[PDB]
Amino acid sequence: VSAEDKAAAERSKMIDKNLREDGEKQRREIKLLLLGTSNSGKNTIVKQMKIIHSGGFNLEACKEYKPLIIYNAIDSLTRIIRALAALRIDFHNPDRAYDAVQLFALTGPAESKGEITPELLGVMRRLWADPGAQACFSRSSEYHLEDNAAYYLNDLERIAAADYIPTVEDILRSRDMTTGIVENKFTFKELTFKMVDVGAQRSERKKWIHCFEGVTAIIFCVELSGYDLTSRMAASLKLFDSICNNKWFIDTSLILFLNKKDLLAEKIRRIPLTICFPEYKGQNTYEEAAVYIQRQFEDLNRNKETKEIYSHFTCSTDTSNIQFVFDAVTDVIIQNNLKYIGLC
Amino acid sequence: VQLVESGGGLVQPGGSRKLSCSASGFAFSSFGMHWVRQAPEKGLEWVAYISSGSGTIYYADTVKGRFTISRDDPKNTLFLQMTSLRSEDTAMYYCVRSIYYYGSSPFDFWGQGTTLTVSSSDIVMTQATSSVPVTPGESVSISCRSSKSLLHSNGNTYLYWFLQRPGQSPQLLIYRMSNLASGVPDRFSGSGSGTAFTLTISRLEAEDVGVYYCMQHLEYPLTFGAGTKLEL
Amino acid sequence: SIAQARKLVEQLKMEANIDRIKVSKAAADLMAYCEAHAKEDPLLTPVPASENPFR
Amino acid sequence: SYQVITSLLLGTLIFCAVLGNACVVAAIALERSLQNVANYLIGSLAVTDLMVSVLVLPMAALYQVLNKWTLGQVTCDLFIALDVLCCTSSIWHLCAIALDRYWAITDPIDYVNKRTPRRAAALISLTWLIGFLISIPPMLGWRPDACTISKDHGYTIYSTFGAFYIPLLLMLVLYGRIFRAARFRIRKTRNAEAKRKMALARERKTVKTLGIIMGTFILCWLPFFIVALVLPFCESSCHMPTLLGAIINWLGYSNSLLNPVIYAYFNKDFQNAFKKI
Amino acid sequence: LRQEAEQLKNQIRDARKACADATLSQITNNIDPVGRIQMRTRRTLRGHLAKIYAMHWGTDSRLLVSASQDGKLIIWDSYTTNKVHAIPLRSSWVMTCAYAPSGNYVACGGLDNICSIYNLKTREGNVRVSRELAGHTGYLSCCRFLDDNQIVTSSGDTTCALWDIETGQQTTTFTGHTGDVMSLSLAPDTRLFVSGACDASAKLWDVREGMCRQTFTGHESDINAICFFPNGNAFATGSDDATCRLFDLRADQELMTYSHDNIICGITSVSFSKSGRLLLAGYDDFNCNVWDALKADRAGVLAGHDNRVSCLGVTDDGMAVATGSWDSFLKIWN
Ligand SMILES: CC(C)CCC[C@@H](C)[C@H]1CC[C@H]2[C@@H]3CC=C4C[C@@H](O)CC[C@]4(C)[C@H]3CC[C@]12C
Ligand SMILES: CC(C)CCC[C@@H](C)[C@H]1CC[C@H]2[C@@H]3CC=C4C[C@@H](O)CC[C@]4(C)[C@H]3CC[C@]12C
Ligand SMILES: CCCN(CCC)[C@@H]1CCc2cccc(O)c2C1
Repeated sequence: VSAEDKAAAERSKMIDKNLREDGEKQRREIKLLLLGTSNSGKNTIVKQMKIIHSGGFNLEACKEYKPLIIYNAIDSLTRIIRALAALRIDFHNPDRAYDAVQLFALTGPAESKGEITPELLGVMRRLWADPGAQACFSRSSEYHLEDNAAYYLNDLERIAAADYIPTVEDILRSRDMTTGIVENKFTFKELTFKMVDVGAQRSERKKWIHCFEGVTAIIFCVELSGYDLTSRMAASLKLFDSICNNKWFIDTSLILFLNKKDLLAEKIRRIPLTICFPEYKGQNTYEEAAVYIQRQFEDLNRNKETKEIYSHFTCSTDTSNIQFVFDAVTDVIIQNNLKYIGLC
Repeated sequence: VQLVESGGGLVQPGGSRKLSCSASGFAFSSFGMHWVRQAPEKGLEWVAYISSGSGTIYYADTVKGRFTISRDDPKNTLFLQMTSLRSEDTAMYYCVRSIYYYGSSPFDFWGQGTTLTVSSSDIVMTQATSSVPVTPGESVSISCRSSKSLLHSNGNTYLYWFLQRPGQSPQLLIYRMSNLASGVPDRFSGSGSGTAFTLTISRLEAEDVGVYYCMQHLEYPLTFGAGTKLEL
Repeated sequence: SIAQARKLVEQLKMEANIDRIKVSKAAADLMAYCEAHAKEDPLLTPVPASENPFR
Repeated sequence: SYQVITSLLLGTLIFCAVLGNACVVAAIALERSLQNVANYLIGSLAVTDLMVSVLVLPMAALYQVLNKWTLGQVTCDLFIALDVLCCTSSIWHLCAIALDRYWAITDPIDYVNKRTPRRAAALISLTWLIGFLISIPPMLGWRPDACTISKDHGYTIYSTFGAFYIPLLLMLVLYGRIFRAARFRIRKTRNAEAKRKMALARERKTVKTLGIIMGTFILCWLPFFIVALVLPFCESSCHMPTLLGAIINWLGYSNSLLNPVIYAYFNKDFQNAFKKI
Repeated sequence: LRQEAEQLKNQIRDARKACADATLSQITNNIDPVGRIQMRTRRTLRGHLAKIYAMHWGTDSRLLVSASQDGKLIIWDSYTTNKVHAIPLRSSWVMTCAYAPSGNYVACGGLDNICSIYNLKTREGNVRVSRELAGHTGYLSCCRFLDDNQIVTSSGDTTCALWDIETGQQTTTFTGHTGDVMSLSLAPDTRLFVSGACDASAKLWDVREGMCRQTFTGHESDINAICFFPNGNAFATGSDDATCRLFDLRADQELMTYSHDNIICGITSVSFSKSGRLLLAGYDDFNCNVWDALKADRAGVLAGHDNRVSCLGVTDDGMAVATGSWDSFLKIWN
């Protein structure tokens, strides 16, 4: 062991020291994976957990979400204008064609710096107000347009302001840019969560799911209103059955978030819930339909006594979502402790 | 990437001063740092070595107890506190970036140095040849001899070649025997085995003029050779 | 998709238009490569601990 | 034959105690999955019970077999100090484990954030400190072919209280609060029939576990400390039969025999680690 | 078109059968079997705090990189067990790592759908991310450097890709796999490569052309592992159906099947010896198996991991085998 081998060994020892420090930091992290379906609420649950922290207007969280809302507003013009080419709809004023390139010319500059320039604001105002695009927006059924485009387009002036402060209603409707994996660190009441959202994962679960073998719990977001909104709740039931009864998540408790409960309250008044579930045979009011939907999700749960489902009707107004996750994770930790101590 | 020494100047003998080097542009916390001095007309003489993490410190036996070497990882600053400053402590002190892992290039970057002037078992690396006369475009070979085998049993030969170009800090050329440092033109080549070493410059240019130094890194008294100058 | 089916058929067609050796020659080639390097295989024949860098 | 049968029973008990404690320590040292703070505490208790079984049960067994202390007086003082040290430390590891479990069930945030093996080390250091503080007094200043502990009424109160009765209260209270928390968690947790059956099954499991723990501790040690607190006060009224007093002593020692069984050999994780070995 | 595709499949199957004279067992039935490989753990590389998903040996046969779910990419000196670097990843969900043949770069990727290239030899003393190779819409299951500027990545989006690391662009996309592509093996001359996918197919790709030269389908389940034979004329696959197979590029066949009846776990990783006589396959049953690549019998077992052996690789000099596993340890065997 020469002098340089000694200094290489000392370097390896410092590396081990940092590795242990990092592992001790990460061991205190509680890893949860958000695992709801396509339009379920995972993104809005993570966003709502960030925002409503300590007051409904924790604005410092709202500051990081300005680029996303800008991108949604910016893409909204790009989506509506590009819809004209597929719909073969001509602009009422041909001068929009020059402005049509103008948005794409500034599209790169706006998304990269996370701001809406005044020139784009005029370009956006003119393009959106053009009747030809207005018909194009009305024909959104055949075009890939996010439902948040309508509200932002009606308030592009608020979005482009220099001191624009995103609002909770503005953020909660934004669509997080599709990213393979999404990690969110939450510290709630001395407990640090890492909500690991696997975003657009264009691959099979059976290959990447064991990467989350040792998560504390799974947060499964379900859209309650989606029972009649291509078999959205049937997709949630299939996904939940697969995830709950996964070989990797035998002892991993599931936090079941049932999202958009008020929207369900309107939809059942209009649409009967028997459409999704032909064998419902129950009342079509809320606090009956909701409990029914929980019952299906928690009845898909096989292999009880090892894992538990913590069902919650998510309230975007209050911190009952993060509080429920804290309570469920606390119960998960305490139950695990009871288990190896042998009491339960 | 730079190292900038501070301190120096006229010091009354028996006095004390503290040398500092500010590191910039590199991960200074992950580099073992050396102080290497050069008496105002003599060769290079290694002073001290604080490793990365400060967990290991060495001194030249000529200065052990009188100097202490310290680093400020948050400040990216390397220090040398100097006490009982004799007359033989006059030198130009170079801080040397140095990182040790498998295949690393120790002694690869050197600071500008600060001249310090004071009022009035070690491996002996011998390069007895000095002031080799040579002309541009001509191959030259500088010898180096070692009082011990620099060949370690692990397969390394801890022989270093530096280039003290006139008015310039040493430039590492060959880090371990026959390993060309990055940024060194691929005409320098180190060779040797056991105790005898040769630095062959394939087709030298006007940049190669200067003093070429041995250095063993087999042990920690880090000893040089009396540099073999090249002169046009 | 008709485009997908025609792409798949084109791929299969250019799969089939390749030259295949016999499995006899293939097995013999892998054999001969294995004997031609068996001396140069530290895992087949354990090397003496002096020659072993992991010891 | 009285020497033979007693020698064989004490020797088999010493062999089983040594084997059980050493196996627990070895399983924790070998398998990677057993380096928990919880298992550090359990294996330290096995270390303490091994030091009992190796430094006390041989000499105590000799003193029992020969009916007299055939060793010296300095060896008597050493044996008394070691017996008191190791047994007090074993009892206080029972307490340290109980306190670890109480914090594991009632403080999940501390469990995740603050609970590091430095805490197991602190608990073990405290158990041994308490053992020292109970064992050194009569070596220093609180004191014929026999080896008996200082029968000071003051030292009897100090030692028996500080080594068993205070731990008896601590384990009773800690496992009472653990039982209350475990039952509360079970209460928090055709389908209704299945859940109710599961809840009662888990409550039965909790009461069985706590019964095994606290009952073994009490049945093994409390007879001894009832005797050891009463007799030094009964100058002549209370005369303790030899067969009785020896059975009570060796129940106290069977506690160090039985601590691994409750704490390790009943743990399914330890059973897995042993099967894999 | 579907009828024509099935007719072409039948034609390829008959053409493959026309070239199957004698099985590889029958031809190799006379060679002296290797006795029993007593590889022993010469080094245990400790320092990963989560499951190890990938390792790659350096071409100097002494350095190896490993990727773990603990978010670290560690470079090891396997001779001394010294950790040369510990690279913290942006995404801890790393499934693959590659070590550049120059040694100047490592790659890693996984659930982030990005291959990150790391500059090992920077003028500053740190390893930094030199390139983020975005463009895959699924996770990266494997990545392999062609050189310092080119790297081929397989993905769960069912496409392999060739990248220009300087520009960061997919120089070639290798489409044709229907299931998740789980593995790559560059040919020794790196003019072509094989990929195994979850559609139980192994596809031979042309790097320069960009087209699927051949498709190899013998497995019953997902192919998790693939490895070229040292001469580049064959490759071996390791699948979830507890079997390995040796396919020949020129014969376009499945020469040999490396299966055992009491092996029911899938194969996570396969690799060959320097002479290619040994197929070392890592398994879910916690232990790697040494196979006689020519006679299809287990020469040896590299038992020694407490969890699934997730990755393995044989040095370029053939001296040692490193097995990483989900038990967070890398063990050098010999
Ligand atoms: C000398 C040795 C044998 C002493 C051993 C003490 C053991 C055998 C005795 C003492 C206390 C007893 C326990 C007391 C309470 C309960 C709770 C009850 O719901 C199930 C039985 C159970 C769990 C008993 C099991 C047996 C038990 C643990
Ligand atoms: C499995 C264990 C827990 C069962 C209990 C073992 C203990 C309590 C029993 C078993 C054998 C018993 C010993 C048998 C022999 C004698 C000799 C007699 O002159 C004094 C009592 C004494 C010393 C007994 C003490 C208590 C003893 C050691
Ligand atoms: C069966 C255990 C017998 N021994 C010694 C008696 C021969 C215990 C050791 C623990 C202890 C602690 C405090 C006070 C005590 O008297 C004792 C006595």
